[PDB]
Amino acid sequence: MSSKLNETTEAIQRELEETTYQFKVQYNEQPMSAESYLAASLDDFKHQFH
Amino acid sequence: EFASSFGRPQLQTLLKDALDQKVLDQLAARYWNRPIEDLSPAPREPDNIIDLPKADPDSPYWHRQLDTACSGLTRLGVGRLAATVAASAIQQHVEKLLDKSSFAKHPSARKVISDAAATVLADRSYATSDGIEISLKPYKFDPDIQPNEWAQGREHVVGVLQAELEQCQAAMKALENSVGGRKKLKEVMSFVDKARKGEIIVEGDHPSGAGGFSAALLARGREAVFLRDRADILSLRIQAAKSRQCKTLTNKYYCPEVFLDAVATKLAQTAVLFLNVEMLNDFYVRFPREVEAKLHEHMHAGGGLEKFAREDPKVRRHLDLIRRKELLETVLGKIEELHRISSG
Amino acid sequence: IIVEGDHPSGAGGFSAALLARGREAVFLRDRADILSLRIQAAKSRQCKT
Repeated sequence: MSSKLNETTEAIQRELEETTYQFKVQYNEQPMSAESYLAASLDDFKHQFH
Repeated sequence: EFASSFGRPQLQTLLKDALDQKVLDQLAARYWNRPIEDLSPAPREPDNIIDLPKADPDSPYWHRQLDTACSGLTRLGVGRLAATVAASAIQQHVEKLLDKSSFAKHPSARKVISDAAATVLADRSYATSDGIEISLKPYKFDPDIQPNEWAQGREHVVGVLQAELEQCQAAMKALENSVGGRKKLKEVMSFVDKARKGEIIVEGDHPSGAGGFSAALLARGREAVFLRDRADILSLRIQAAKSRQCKTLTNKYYCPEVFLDAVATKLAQTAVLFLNVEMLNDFYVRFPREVEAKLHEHMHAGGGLEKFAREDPKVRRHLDLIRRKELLETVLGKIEELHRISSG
Repeated sequence: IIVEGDHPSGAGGFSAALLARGREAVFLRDRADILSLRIQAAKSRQCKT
């Protein structure tokens, strides 16, 4: 485990970078949460209803 | 001289070339026909491109198609494609210039210069990519198209598209001639058509002989049916792009070709501006220094100056000849001086 | 002319069933000729003794 530990640490830092890169190119880093989506769709609907 | 040639427009047409084939791939995978792999009936799609001109203006299919096509185009690795395409272009020019330069021989020095270019581009590669994506962030949300841009897209699409057609039509005709009669190729095509309809079933994943045709002939047949459908669609889509309906920018959903090509030329120029700055000037300024420093270190540290001299045969002798004549001369000097220090 | 036999139904510019009907016809031809030559010979003068 410990021997693999450092090479694993480096690969992990990389896959964290690439995960960031697609989070940048396809989503523009827009953070999302379940309660947020729910709050906004609710409000678009309550606008509609207004 | 080379750097005085390159500048920025060459990058412009470099980027626009890859982006062009991206458009074709996107446009093909969203509008045209999919290839024929087996001899089974294909399930009948409701919407077809032949009826694209005379379609309800507010069609959720054709809308979803052009919208997913464009966002699929823009949410691509344009930053990293501009970065690699420019990298391979600069490094390829340097290797040529090297091939014609006096470093044709001396492959270690030459490798020193090539690797210097490569390490410069590879050090600068990240900032250029990510920079280009960030500068493209506004154009990913609204690549708004001006009527002039729409015109430039229109003149391109006709060229690009007929280019796709000529390669198509030649290879159909090359097929007929290679299989035999035009009528015999019409025969396997009637048979593949029959099999693609209900008229006949074959039930084979790899059919060796059906209706008296070989496994080679069934492959030539499907090939023929794919070429025919995509040939007709392409001409139609060229007549679409030359129509009065596509001259204006208002039928954007009715002219996916012109529009996708407009977005491709725009994203090309704005990414190109950044590209030239971040990366090209970086080369022109880091390259000569890196070249000199790695050459010097390589010569003085590894002693490859001496091997650089030993490498060419003509200079191996020139330096050998000079050193021998020098040694004899100095010898005769020591003899005559010895007579001088001692009279007899 | 030579061909391989992953697909013995369809060869040449001749159809699957035409090939089939041709092979039967050739066998028929050969066996008929031999049978008739052998009847004309069984009735020949040289078979009398």
